[PDB]
Amino acid sequence: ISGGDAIYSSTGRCSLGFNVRSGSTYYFLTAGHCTDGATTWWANSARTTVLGTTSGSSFPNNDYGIVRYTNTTIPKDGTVGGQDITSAANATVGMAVTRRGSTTGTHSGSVTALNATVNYGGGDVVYGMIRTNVCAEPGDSGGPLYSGTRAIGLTSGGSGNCSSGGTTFFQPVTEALSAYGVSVY
Amino acid sequence: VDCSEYPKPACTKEYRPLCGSDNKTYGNKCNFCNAVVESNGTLTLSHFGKC
Repeated sequence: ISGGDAIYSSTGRCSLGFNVRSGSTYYFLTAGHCTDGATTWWANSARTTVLGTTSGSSFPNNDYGIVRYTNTTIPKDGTVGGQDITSAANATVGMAVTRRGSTTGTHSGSVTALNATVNYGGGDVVYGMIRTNVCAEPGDSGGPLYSGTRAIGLTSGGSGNCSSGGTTFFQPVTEALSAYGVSVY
Repeated sequence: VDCSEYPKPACTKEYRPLCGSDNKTYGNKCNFCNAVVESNGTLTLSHFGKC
């Protein structure tokens, strides 16, 4: 399993962000709004292949969560689809980026602003987000935003769609790596 | 599902489908409610889950 692949909770489907590790403990990052209230995660809709259990969740304010792998046999590629990821980096305005998600697949675009505030309503406000002109659709939440071999962010939300075009906001991955003391590989 | 608080400028992108009266499966409640607003209240909920 790799960045962008589907992940299922008891409530719905999101996308795997990046596979990360600490010492010899493997985890995966995804959106906080997906880990919120989720305990167990599966690799399929049939819930027959277990992935692991939620170890942390930060949403709203931020939008990241982490799941500890409990499945011993499943491959945990340090890639996004086939694309190798070797480091994490800070987003900059004008940066060319790529997103991969379980519903829409791979779409590209540019970072158009930083430190954006996104109000999802009902008090769910997230801050410090990366704004881009990349589309995203339901199911894409938590998927990776990368640039070349660099991990940049995790899909949080936005508006529009891939047919007409849209705006998507991402949580900077560096903040998540730091919070959990993990790193990409 | 109550769309009275919409529209909203942005939606999170988790997948929990709803079936609209237009036979389109909407990816989540936020996407569905924004479309209801966009239709000026003409779109309604058919059932929960995929169409």
